[PDB]
Amino acid sequence: MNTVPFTSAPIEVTIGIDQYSFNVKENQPFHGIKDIPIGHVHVIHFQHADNSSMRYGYWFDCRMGNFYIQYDPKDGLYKMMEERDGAKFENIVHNFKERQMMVSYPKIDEDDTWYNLTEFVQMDKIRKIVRKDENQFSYVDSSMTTVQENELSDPAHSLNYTVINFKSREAIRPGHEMEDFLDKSYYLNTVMLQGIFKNSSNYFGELQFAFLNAMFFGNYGSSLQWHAMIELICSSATVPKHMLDKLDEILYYQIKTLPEQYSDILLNERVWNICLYSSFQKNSLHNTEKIMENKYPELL
Amino acid sequence: GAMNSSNYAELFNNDIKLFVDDTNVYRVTVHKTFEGNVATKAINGCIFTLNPKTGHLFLKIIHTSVWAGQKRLSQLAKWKTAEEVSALVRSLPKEEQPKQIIVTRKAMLDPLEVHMLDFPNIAIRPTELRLPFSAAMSIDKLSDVVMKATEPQMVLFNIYDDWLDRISSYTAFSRLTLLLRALKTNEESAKMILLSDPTITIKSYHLWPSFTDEQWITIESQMRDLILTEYGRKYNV
Ligand SMILES: CCNS(=O)(=O)c1ccccc1OC
Ligand SMILES: CCNS(=O)(=O)c1ccccc1OC
Repeated sequence: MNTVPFTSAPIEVTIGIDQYSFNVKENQPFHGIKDIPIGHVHVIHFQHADNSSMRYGYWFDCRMGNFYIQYDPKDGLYKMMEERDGAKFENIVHNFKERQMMVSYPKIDEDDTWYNLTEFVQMDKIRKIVRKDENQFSYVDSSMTTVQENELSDPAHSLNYTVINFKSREAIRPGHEMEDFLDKSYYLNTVMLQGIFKNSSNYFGELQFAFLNAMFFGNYGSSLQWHAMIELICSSATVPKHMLDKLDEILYYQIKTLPEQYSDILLNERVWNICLYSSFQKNSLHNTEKIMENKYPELL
Repeated sequence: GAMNSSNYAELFNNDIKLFVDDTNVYRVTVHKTFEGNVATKAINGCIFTLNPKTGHLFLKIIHTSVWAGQKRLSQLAKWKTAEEVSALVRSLPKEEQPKQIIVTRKAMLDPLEVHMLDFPNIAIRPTELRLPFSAAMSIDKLSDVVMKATEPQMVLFNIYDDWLDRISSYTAFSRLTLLLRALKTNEESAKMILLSDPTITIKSYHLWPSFTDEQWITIESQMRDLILTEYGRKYNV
């Protein structure tokens, strides 16, 4: 079990760690989060009590180093840092645990939610979407725009998701205009799966990462990317049966976890009614259709 | 953006543009079968592709053989239209290619946009006007030639005859739309108006009679009356 210590908590802030969150008062004796499960990526995220504008946070994998949080009063935010001195770090953590000034990652044992939301998400792929190679962890916030959003302005700070565009030469073979536009299987299976992603795990990993950035930071370009990757599968007549079964499980847990009060902004009516009721896969997403109908019947 | 009442004179500027109507591409008669079920029999159709400034009518005849063995024909018809429009543009030299294509029905937007991906500098636009181009098959010579075709074929007419020698393109387009609106509301009366006086003939290469300026004013007036009426005879006013 790993730990992310905090130097201090100088400003009042809501801290999240994966799907959990807690309120820390200004100058409360908070020194971090312990008992973090190893084997999964994680996200630690922040909303200041003064300026709920800008949710921001850090994706990290405790197997890639020792990481801590330290508030920077010049840039005005909680920053993740790596500690290279291994003995210095174990020493800091042990002292903080002894004084019991760390909260515990509060995972219930029956609960597989975080695994089910991050099953295909890898740090190495996060780091190619979020390019900042001097760090082992990745910063994301509400305002970051996507590479495709920037084609339609600071490149260093972009989300480099895979560009999907249904009315593009990449998507449409010459001479198959109608066929490829109404049945996107060749764009899904040959262009994206075989060509760009290599396998469905990498595709699912980017889909899951896009959802999580949409949910935790309200990142609009990430929500666009999540729906695009859903729609590309739903609009394909020919999808490996294993991908369809896994997609149903993936979306089930995303819909289960979404806050009921954010569904108005985070869910796109058109994509969902197409996936569930018009598309080739209208009969293939049983778990997702049942949870959507019982939790968001208004949307449909 | 969309073409409408406010940006109407843009049609007659010097940027080349084509109006594409697909209404008459897929045409059927509906009949009973021996068993008492209903079936369709397709008949020849046409794409109506018009330069509103010069009057060029590129009439691509759609022969019923293109539907043989195909499913979902109303949807195919939109993609076939877009295929044929893209082919016409690709044939045209770069300086003669249109900068805009305005489709008369919104369902043509995505089929045309996909077929024109090679032409990113050609704007595809809808319109908010309820233009009467469906009535082009009420033009005797058009109805007759599309029905005589035994194979796919590209037929050419000037839908303004020689009008541009005497009037502007704005005025010619307005005259065309009035004639077509009339033919669409009451084809019988409209055609009676146009051919009542035997002394006014149609030249071999023209669609409409050789009216003098003064006779056109009378004609245009009669077509207005027709349309107001049929609106009464329909709305009881
Ligand atoms: C080519 C027969 N003359 S026309 O005026 O009817 C015409 C129709 C279509 C395209 C160009 C045209 O003229 C240059
Ligand atoms: C005066 C020619 N006009 S035409 O284009 O309609 C035509 C062409 C060739 C032969 C006969 C014709 O018409 C009767």
